[PDB]
Amino acid sequence: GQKKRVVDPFTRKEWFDIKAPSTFENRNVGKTLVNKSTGLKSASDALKGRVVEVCLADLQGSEDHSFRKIKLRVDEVQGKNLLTNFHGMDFTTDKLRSMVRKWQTLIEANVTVKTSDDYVLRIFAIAFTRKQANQVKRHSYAQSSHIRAIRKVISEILTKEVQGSTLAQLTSKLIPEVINKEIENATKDIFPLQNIHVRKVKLLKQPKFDVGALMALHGEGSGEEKGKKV
Amino acid sequence: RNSWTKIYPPLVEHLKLQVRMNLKTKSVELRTNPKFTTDPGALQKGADFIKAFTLGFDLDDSIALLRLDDLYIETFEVKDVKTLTGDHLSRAIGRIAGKDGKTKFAIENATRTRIVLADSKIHILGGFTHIRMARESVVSLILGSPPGKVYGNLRTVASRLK
Amino acid sequence: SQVFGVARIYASFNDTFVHVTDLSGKETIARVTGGMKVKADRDESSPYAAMLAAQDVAAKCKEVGITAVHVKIRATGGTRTKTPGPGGQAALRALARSGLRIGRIEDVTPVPSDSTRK
RNA sequence: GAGGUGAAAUUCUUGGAUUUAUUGAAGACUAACUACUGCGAAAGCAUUUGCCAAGGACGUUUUCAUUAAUCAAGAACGCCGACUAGGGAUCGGGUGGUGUUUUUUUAAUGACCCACUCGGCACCUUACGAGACUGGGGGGAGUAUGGUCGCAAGGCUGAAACUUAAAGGAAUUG
Repeated sequence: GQKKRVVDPFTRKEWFDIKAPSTFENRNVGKTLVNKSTGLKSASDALKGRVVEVCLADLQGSEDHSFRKIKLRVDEVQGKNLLTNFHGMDFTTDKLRSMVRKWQTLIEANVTVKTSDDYVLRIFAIAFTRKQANQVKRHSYAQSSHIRAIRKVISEILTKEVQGSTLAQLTSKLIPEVINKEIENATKDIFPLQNIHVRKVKLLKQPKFDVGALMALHGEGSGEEKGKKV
Repeated sequence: RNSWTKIYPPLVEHLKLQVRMNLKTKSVELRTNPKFTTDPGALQKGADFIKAFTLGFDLDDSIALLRLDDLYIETFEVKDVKTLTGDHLSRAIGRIAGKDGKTKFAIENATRTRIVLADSKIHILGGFTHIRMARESVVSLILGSPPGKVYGNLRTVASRLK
Repeated sequence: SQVFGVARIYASFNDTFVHVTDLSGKETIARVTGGMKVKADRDESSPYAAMLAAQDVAAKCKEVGITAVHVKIRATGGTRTKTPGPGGQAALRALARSGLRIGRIEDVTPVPSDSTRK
């Protein structure tokens, strides 16, 4: 039949940029389109649900976070800025495919923990059984009771690292990979365990908004702007 | 380590970019130098060059991916068709490799591509329609056919090539 | 100085998709597939079709104001071939050749993680 | 435009398909780790945690005291043997050694290396022994056929009682 004639949809598009929370280094991550702020769907509520997936290397300046992408959820719009909060964390698939080798065991755990806020998080963990230096047998398997005990102490100490953190404290805790060092130190009594990682953090429920808490995560701001000159 | 002395002058004097090997994350990083390197796709071609080499082809085949830029590299798995329990999987890789490599080298020399095959995942590099020809001969053989019949079909596809 | 979109190249067999969206993925800038550039209905996956689709993708991205793209290259995945078609590398090469800067190439095909076969 | 194909097509699609992002629901399934490894009487068994009973090997200066082995019937589930030594690797237990990872006055508890030993799944060898869902014609490769049973040729169709139309076929440098 008859279809449609085009009218260019980039004349009604508005550019915002995304300010990341201050639990990171350099916080301008990029820009985002949205339709122009008309009545009946204003743009500031056409936003506020969008998550962006950025790289932690791009958020932290280094390159040892070249894996480990994270998600930032848009919460509050002010003055052509999208202030975001932490929404999750995930490895790239190539990292854990680069970690998995045969002739070892992968012990993976996960716990659903509610923080010192009322965010509830499903937080994961992977760990691979190392072989010691001077080990001549090619296997280095765990005896599955060592797996249950390792997974037990993984669950206990990382649910101790949450509940004893807020979201900002947990994010600043898992940027420099130090919960992995806690797992390694707490587990070398059982098995050697190379390259423990957290690998995945999911938000499940989020409490309320608390604009004051978000603006204290970012920085202040209030405007009296221009005035019309007639 | 053993092929590094033949890899990088095709990345420095032949092509125009610079290399480093991280022993940090055991990888290869490729920068393009801004002020004298030409060829705005040379970064992508050299990256896919070392990608072919680390994926399993030999270094002359990966140089064949570097020069003559219209050779892509298809990949698939044994597990996608017929689901191949492990005894039948051993039959599959032994059937594709033949005896002393002669069937795989036949599929190589006929349809102009070059293949390599890991334990459950095989890789075919070459030009795209020859890739499709080799892939259909391989998937017929992995579904399980007389190698005389796949030699005859290969003679016909070589007759298309002539 | 760069403005970054993402590339979202989905290169199956029988077709390729070059679909730049913004950094979130909610707003699209010039989805053009492979079968809409030149269609013999079987050359949709071809490197020529992927080069044409990525070239007028990069035309509209330079029109809107995007200078660089983060490349997310996926295959059909699922309970299927799990590796990109002949158009993925061609679309990536044409996106780089046509002015756009490339960053962060990553492979986001859906590995099915215990699938639904039998 | 999307599937899909060697190409196509049925199909979906401007009442927006395919692609992208957020979220929900459903039914399965337990990827890579995954092995000539493990467990189970066999068929079989792979996410976590808990409960319920079970089982095996080992350790034992514990206990009973021949309680035992094989299978027709019946029940549950569904190059050989009576035979010698070895060798490497691996799984479970135990003993000893005495180094490194571990570590400390919260409980006990590892991992690896080595030797020995018991029991397993296999593998590579050795030495020595009579080891005496039922129904069936008779070797392999061929060859001939004055036998028996079959199937099969002719010859332009129309068209035969009719030398018969139209049209078609065949061959055709009228």
